[PDB]
Amino acid sequence: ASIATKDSICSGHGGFPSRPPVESEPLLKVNGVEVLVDGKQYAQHTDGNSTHGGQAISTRAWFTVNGKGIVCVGDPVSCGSTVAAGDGLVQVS
Repeated sequence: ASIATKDSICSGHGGFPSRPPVESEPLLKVNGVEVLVDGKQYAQHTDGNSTHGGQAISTRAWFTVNGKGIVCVGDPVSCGSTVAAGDGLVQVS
């Protein structure tokens, strides 16, 4: 799974459009883009009826930096969306 960074836009869900994440970890930088970790929030999006946020949920909890699980491409979000893209430099399996 490709590593998801701070600029990795989301895939969106339902009537709520896509959005980028706003938080990251400075301790690890890949190609100058800091890494995305658990507990970090996506921007808000709305379907015109209600506003949804989003929190990443890692599926590779074995590998942690700063003691928190690392999020990659394909992991669902607390708002129902999913990771859409990642950097091909690093792959985790």
